[PDB]
Amino acid sequence: KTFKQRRTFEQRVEDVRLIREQHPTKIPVIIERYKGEKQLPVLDKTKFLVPDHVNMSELIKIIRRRLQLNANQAFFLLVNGHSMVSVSTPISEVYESEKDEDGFLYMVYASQETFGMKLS
Amino acid sequence: DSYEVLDL
Repeated sequence: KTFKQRRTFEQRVEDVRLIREQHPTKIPVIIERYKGEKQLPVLDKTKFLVPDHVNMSELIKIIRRRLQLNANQAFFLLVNGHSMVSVSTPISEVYESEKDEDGFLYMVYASQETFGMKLS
Repeated sequence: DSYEVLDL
């Protein structure tokens, strides 16, 4: 069961409304392991607040170490199901362009080899 | 249920 499945559409909209009042300079981001991804570990939490000045390069780095990944274990962040955002892009811009209808910004993480394997 | 702040 994903985050969207355990909580209705109305609950998530309200949830976004409230947390944005509390943190006007943070982006609410839902970060989950991609369903086909078995090699990379799971995170302990699903819901994150990222400071809105952060770029994608910095967010990947934060997720890397929070995942305790080794030198050469690559992972890709797919945003809003369909997008691979250039690393320099600020997340505030990614929020405004890629946020879900419910007001969350959704991401899944997977190795390139996992995304490759699934496309093939 | 709580959020986690991801700072650098």
